[PDB]
Amino acid sequence: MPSIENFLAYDFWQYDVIRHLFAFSTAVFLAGLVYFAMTARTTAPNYRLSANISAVVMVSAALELGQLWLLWNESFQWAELQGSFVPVAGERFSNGYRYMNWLIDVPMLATQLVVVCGFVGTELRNRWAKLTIAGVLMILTGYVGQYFEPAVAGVPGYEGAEQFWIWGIISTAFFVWMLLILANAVRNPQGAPSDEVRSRLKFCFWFLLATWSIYPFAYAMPLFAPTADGVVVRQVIYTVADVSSKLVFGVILSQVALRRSAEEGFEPARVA
Ligand SMILES: CCCCCCCCCCCCCCCCCCCC
Repeated sequence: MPSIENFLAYDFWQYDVIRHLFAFSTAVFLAGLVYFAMTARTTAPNYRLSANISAVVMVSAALELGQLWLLWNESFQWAELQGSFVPVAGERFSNGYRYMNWLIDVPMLATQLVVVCGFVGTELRNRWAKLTIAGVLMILTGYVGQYFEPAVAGVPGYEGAEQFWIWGIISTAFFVWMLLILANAVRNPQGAPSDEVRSRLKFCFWFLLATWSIYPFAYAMPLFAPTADGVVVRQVIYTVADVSSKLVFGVILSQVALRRSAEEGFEPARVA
């Protein structure tokens, strides 16, 4: 179904800002690829998977925001007499498109935290399995919910506003399940981590919780019946969430993985 973005006209500034958010984000994630490539070589073999997962998330995210950039350009047309970008008939832009690549991002971001906690073999795979089940169900139920956001925003001729709350609350339950799995992981790190590593692992959990929590906030923006300006704010919120949850989290986690590597006597990690 059409997202709230589809029912508004945008002045040049509003349209161009949002276009730049998508382009800039794509470029930043691609650049992140270089950092994770370099950091992988200095990480111990037992923690290198985390850096590799960050690379997978950067490519997933680049394609996410790349697609939003293309859909944004294709879904609106300059109307010279109005001096505004107006929605094209038969072309629907939706943030809902981002949900598909979340199927990669969410389980992977969760799993890489578990990897740096130092879980291996069956214990790692059990947690990956549970995080993938919870994560996929969170995203699918969320997707059903956001399908009805036009009705929530009071866009005339749209119904099913209750679906937004039903499936939103269901999705939130799956989110909490994921957070409880991860809380358990960071509370019970494997090996003999320093007090510094234990504290930094908990930091990583709470940073994931904080940045992930922005996504339900962006989900809820239709409640505020936004104008074009509110849509700009919503896409800024998503950009902060995307860059913080994927790249900044990735960098912070990579530094904990390097510390664990150094503590365990991996020389290239000590040198770095
Ligand atoms: C110290 C190691 C040497 C430096 C490595 C840095 C090289 C860059 C990272 C490698 C990634 C290149 C793979 C290209 C695929 C990108 C996908 C494009 C999506 C649109």
